[PDB]
Amino acid sequence: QAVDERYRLPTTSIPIHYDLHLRTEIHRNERTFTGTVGIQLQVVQATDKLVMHNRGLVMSSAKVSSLPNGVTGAPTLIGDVQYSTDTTFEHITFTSPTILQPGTYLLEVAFQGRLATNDDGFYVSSYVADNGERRYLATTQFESTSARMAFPCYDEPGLKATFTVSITHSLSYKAISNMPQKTTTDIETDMRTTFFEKTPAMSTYLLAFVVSDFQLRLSGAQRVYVRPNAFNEATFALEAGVKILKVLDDHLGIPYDTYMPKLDQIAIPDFAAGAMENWGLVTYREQALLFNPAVSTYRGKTNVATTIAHEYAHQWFGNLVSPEWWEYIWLNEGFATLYEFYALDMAYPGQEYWELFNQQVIQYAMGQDGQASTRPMNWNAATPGEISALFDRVAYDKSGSVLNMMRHVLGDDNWKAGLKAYLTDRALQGAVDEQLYAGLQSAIEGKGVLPNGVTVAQIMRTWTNEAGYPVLNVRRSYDTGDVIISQERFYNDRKVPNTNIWMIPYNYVHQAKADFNEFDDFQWLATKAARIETTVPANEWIVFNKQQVGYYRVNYDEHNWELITNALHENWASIHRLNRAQLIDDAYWLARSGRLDLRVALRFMTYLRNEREYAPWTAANVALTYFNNRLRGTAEYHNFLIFVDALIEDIYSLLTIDAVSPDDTLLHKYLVQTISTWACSMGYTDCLMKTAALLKAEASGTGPAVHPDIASVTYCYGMRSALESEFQYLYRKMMNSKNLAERTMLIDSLGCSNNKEFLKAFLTTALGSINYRADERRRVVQAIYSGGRTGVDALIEFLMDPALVNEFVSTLSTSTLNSALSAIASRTNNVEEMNKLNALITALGSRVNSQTAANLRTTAQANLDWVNGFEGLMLSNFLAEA
Amino acid sequence: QAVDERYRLPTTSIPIHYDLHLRTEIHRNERTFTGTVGIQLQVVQATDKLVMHNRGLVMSSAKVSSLPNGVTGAPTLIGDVQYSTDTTFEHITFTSPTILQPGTYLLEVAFQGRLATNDDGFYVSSYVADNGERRYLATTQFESTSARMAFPCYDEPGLKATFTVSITHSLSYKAISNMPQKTTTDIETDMRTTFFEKTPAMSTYLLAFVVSDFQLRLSGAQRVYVRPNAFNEATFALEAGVKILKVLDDHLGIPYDTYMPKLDQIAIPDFAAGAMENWGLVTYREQALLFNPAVSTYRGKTNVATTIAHEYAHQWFGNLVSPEWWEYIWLNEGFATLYEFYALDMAYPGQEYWELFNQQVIQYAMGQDGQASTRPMNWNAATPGEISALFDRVAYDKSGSVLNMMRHVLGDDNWKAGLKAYLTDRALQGAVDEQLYAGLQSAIEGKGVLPNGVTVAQIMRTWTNEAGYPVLNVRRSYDTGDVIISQERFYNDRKVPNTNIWMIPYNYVHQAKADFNEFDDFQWLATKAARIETTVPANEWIVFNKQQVGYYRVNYDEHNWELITNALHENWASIHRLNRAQLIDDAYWLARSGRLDLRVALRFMTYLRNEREYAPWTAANVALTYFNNRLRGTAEYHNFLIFVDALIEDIYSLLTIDAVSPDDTLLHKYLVQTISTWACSMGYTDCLMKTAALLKAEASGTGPAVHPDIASVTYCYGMRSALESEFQYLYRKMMNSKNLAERTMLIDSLGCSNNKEFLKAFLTTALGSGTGVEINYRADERRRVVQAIYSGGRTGVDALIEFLMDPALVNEFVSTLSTSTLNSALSAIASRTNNVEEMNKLNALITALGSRVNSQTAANLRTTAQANLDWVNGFEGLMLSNFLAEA
Amino acid sequence: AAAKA
Ligand SMILES: [Cu+2]
Ligand SMILES: [Zn+2]
Ligand SMILES: [Zn+2]
Repeated sequence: QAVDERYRLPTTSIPIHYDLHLRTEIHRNERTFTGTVGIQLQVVQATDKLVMHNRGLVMSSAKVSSLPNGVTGAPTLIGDVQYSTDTTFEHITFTSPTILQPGTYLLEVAFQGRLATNDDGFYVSSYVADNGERRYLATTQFESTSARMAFPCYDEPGLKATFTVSITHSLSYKAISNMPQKTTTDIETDMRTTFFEKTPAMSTYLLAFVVSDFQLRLSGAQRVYVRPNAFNEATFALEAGVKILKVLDDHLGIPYDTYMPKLDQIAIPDFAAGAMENWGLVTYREQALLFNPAVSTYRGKTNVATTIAHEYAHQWFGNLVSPEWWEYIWLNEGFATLYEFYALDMAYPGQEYWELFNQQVIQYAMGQDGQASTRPMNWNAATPGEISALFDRVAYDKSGSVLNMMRHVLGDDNWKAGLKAYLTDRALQGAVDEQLYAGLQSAIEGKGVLPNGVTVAQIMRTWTNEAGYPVLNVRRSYDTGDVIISQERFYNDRKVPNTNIWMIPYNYVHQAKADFNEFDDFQWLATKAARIETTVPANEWIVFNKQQVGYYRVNYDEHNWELITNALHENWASIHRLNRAQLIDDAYWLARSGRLDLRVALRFMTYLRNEREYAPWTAANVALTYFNNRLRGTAEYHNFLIFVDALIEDIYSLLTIDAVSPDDTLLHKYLVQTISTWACSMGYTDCLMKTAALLKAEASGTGPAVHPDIASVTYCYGMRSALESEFQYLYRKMMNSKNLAERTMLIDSLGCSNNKEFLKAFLTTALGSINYRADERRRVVQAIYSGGRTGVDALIEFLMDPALVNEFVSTLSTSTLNSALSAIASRTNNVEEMNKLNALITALGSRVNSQTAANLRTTAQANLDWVNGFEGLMLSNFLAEA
Repeated sequence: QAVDERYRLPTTSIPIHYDLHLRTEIHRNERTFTGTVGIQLQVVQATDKLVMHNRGLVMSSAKVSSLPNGVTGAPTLIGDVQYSTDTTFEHITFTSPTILQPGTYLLEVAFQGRLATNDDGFYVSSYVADNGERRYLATTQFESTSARMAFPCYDEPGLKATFTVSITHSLSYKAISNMPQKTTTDIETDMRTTFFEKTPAMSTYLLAFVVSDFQLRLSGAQRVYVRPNAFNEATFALEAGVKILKVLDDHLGIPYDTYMPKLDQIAIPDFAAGAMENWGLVTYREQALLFNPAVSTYRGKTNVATTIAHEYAHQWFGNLVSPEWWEYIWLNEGFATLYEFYALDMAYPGQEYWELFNQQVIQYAMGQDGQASTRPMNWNAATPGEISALFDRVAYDKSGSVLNMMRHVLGDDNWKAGLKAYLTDRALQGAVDEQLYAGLQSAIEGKGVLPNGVTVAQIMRTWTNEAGYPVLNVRRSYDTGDVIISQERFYNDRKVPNTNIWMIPYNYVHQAKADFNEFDDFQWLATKAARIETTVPANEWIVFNKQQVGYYRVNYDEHNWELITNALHENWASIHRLNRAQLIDDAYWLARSGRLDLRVALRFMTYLRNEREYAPWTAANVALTYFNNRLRGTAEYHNFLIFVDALIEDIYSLLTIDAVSPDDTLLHKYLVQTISTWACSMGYTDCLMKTAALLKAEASGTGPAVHPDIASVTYCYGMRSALESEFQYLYRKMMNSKNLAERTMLIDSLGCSNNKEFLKAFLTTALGSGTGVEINYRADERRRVVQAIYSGGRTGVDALIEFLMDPALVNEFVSTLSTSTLNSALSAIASRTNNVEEMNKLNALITALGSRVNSQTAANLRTTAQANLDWVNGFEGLMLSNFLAEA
Repeated sequence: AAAKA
């Protein structure tokens, strides 16, 4: 029972080829644009009217002709046509004097638009040159449904067509697009038309072009475009692109050049998403592509590397094979998320990029997918808002986690084969759910890799058509040598019976034979529950999900939880580190949902004293963060600090001062960042003094710049009780950087001062007009409240003053005000803070309506209440160590 | 005996040319602005001091020079000058060390101001972009006396001068002005100066410039500027401007491009009037220029079209030829009002736009002009308030009606020729009323179109220098059969003899020969009364004013009123529909003034059962509305509903459910709106259920959006007993619209709920702001919500009273809207109390409000309320209700 | 696309 709509185009007519010409004088900051399009189309059901899409465009003329011999051959003028647009369905209808009969026709429309300023259609972007002058560029973003903002078209992904694009623009600017340049022609006194080669069959949402004065770096058939003053930061992207494209060529067994003679990447200063996979011309926001080793962090580099991998994966999964309709958008975004980490790991083996997948995708997916509002992977949509809303954690991380599950179940070679079958089959066409299963099946037909009578499709449908994921319960009738397992839907929040039955692949491992590295032994639960007969002593632990490859949580009897717990106390590395990470996150969420005694889960985490690897500590960091945030303003908070001190103080035998030795790995860097972060949060004076000194050493001249891989921590803590000269130094550094990611990190870092007078002055700089972008001014507010309770207070004190909320609201919106109020609410934990909040609401007067005020109080009250709820009592209790 | 003043500038000096430069950084929301002006002027009477205007400006320096060889020759520094300004007369005086002798001089002032926020001088406006950011722009409105707020000048319309304007602003913004761009020049790191070509001779009130990040669309020598996210709503305006400008060029025989190489139109988000005719750069409030066929009504489209036609008319009547002084402001606003409809009809022939003139202008003008307070067209003024106050129904609709009268009396070709003579004569200069009469006369000199003794001026002076208008009485001698006619001034209120004698053009038409379409037979009454000898049988009716072209009402003896009445019962279309409309409105007002037996007028209206056209029903609507409002809360009300139910139910054989077929005319649309609006007001369950379903169909998904041309009705009534989902739907739809006219219509529509809890919550939204990314009302819109609620019906008044009983609620109410808004709503409530039971509610409120209300205002409310309660037992009110003894 | 972190 999913009702949708009549927002779908009439099915009477169908595109064949678009011949698009656009003119823009964006070099002059002229923001109108003009266009003509010649659309070759097929009529299937005889009609008087051709219906396609338009948002915002104003037609000036239109006419039709027939093509009596196909697409080559001459047209014969039928007549001028009538145009009208429905603003709600965004259907434009061209109406002929005659009724057209099933054949090939040529529609020709002249039209005029304007460049968006919300980063969505054909829009404007800009940057500031080294001499202070602002320079404009026109660029595109169509995915979802915005190709209709640049030219009238059949804007649905299943209606693939060829595209021949030409653009008129300033002689002094360059145009690029999906396809290579076919030819320049200078015109008038000032201008030029750039012509592009015809595309293959593709969807409108992937069409793209850019008109700018940018520069390129290159290597063979691949370039990277950047604003001229970012040229030195484009080297990494070009390396990564070459390596990643090749890995994918080989692995999938279809080279990219099978269909395209070049692949460009471009960094666009104003960009809504992280990046967009337009065939042959992939757009990025700057933070997703630029890297500068003097100031960019290992995290930043990882973001560039994964994003490139993500969008290159789309050249096959999305571009070559596109979704028939958005219901199957996971066919794109699931594979892109998986290969975001997998292709990258194949492209830089030994940098342990693939480890990042378990915490950044699997566990991340389970968090959102444990909510009652989560959707099934297959889920339809009709309106533009409904379509955007599909681009969520289910389309991305969930899909990517289940695909990773399938990949392991099928085996590497079968997997590759399956995909090559799929891609080959649906090449230059649309795909749905079942066509993928067909492909994967073919590569294992007769090979007896699945139990007899079971399809690839039988399995995937249980995961694809059902919201959420299961928890697999494992109960042992111990001293008696059996195990019972059973499955129910997992919620973060509640236990609610569910009729659907996931076909779940499982395996398991016991204490004497502790091998987690093979995947030959996959078993299936295809019913609600089952008895597993077995060999294992009541003294040995068992653990079910090998390296958390299966997309499900696992719960055990308190017995087996305690066996496990003991085993990791005596020898902390006795279980695979990903499985330790599974146990940590599983225990955490099982306790929160009330499927497991909190006391048990907390007992299980004491083992971390001895822990030394990246995955488990990353998992732990999420549980600890939650507890930290709920205890913070409360009396019991001291005992939490003590408890966590106990957990880390050992592993705090790393180097955080100068951490960076050339030999320490990616994973090490993450680990160092997580542990030092905690130590500094807790006020380890060693941590606070070293960071403080480093910053002082760089701001003073005494010493070198702080290495980027340690800057996040060092600049934030280190600023805690720093003096005016170090605050100003860091502030001037940010204002002089032309690097967005740097700027953001420094804005956050300034936010960590404990000095309320610094914070308020800092906030004042974000108001009025220094060179913040809008997003950065908002960022300053966020830095201040995210710094700690002292910034929150600084912010509240600021907003109490009515003249100050006046300035605040005139330069940021009221939405930024309501946003900050929510943030403050999320961080009030005690009576004294609740007073401060209520005082602010009241002081703000007519800016806060009753509804919102009620909401703020509600989220704040939930925090105060939390301290004496069952959780919270259970926890304050447990923190009665002695 | 009209006493005025010394607010007029000294007459010693006179402007020649202004050289104006202004700088604004409004792109940054900086609201200060700086300027320099170089004023070439002539001294006529030797003086030590040059007096001109200033409101709000602060001078920083000033000096004078002489120009011995004129305006081309070189200046020779005389000295720095002293400045002082009188706040009351708004005169700034520059005093020279030397006494200047009759010649040409150059005054040079530097000064600084600040942008207004009441939409009046050089002021600030703003909009929200497609990315949620708020964008500012600087813009102008000078008419009346506000040019003095942007630069020191001789701010009187008779002191025409040339203007050369330049503006410094952000490289990322554009400046436009009266004249075309002469050249850009980039400066500093981020700013630019835009230079404009020199204007012709023109008045200061017509100068204009706008600094914004707007966009243009174009067609030939014309553009329309809009905020970037309104780009597609600008289409109609650009079409209409091209067509209308050409009609006027041909019709007046002086092309616009005789004086100006381009004409821009711009839609300004914050704008006090509807529009302003600045030569070459016409400003509009968005509702007067934007049109979007998906949501805009046919009314909305008509407002745009008439407004463009109105303001383009001014390019000749106001700009090329300007009033010598505001006493003759009708020289502008009369012609603009006439051509508001006439040029538009010529531009879109067959859309029956000209029909709208009789009800929207003529009858509308007579309503106000029948009051004892009305002014003569020629009427002088001195203070800024007195000048604004002249921009009233006499300057606009009355003048426009008499000009229409003259036009028909002179004939098209003579009229055209006359106007061309006028415009040509006074081109680039000031005009007074006599110069117009000269022009019109010349085009008919010797042509014997007027009787022997008589000038164009002789006639027009009777209409121009006298308050009000006449009623022409026609008393019949049925047998002989002769007719006597006579004229007296018409009042709405009273019958009082008057000594002045209008020179009145008349004609007439009788039942056998029923032709109302020619205007060759014009006759004149130039005395108080006259005997008309004639041929017409005592059985045939006569009717005097052909298509109500003459600006006068007409009364008949009761027998003729009864002949007429009978004739329209047998064949409702036997008389020209404009004349039916005349009779309806005349009968109505004659009865109200006690010049005619109410019983007769009511008897005459019964013919409406069979009526089927736009004009008469629009007329009827006014009479019916009045009776409806007086009877509403009263016992006799039932009998009124019956009586009207009789009048419509026939014509309620239209489609209101889905009314809109592509072949329905403009006039049909107005008609459908007027009829269906009555049926729904009365509770026709067919009407109430159909509108309700439509609104449901759209708010559900079940069905289409309601077509705009019936949204007004459908969204209001269909909301009557609608549920929370339809109310919330329409409410969210209003919140998300960025279209001001749409928003207003939806605010009114939500107002029509009968659910008092909805209404109060609704009102609550207008107080304080809204939730999250959510959007709020403009100030004008908040006020609009209050008005929607009380205008919705007695239930919304009751909801509003209950709201204001709560003291904490009047507190919020008053902090975000004025106390002035409170009193205003109180008066509105008082106007709508017609019951003891309502009087009780009112008195309870007054008392509940306590110290918010003083004695005077509490007395007043009771007074107006009491005036209602009393009406029921006046002679009118007893005469009526009585007449409501149907059968 | 790739979303924003
Ligand atoms: Cu300012
Ligand atoms: Zn006007
Ligand atoms: Zn993607």
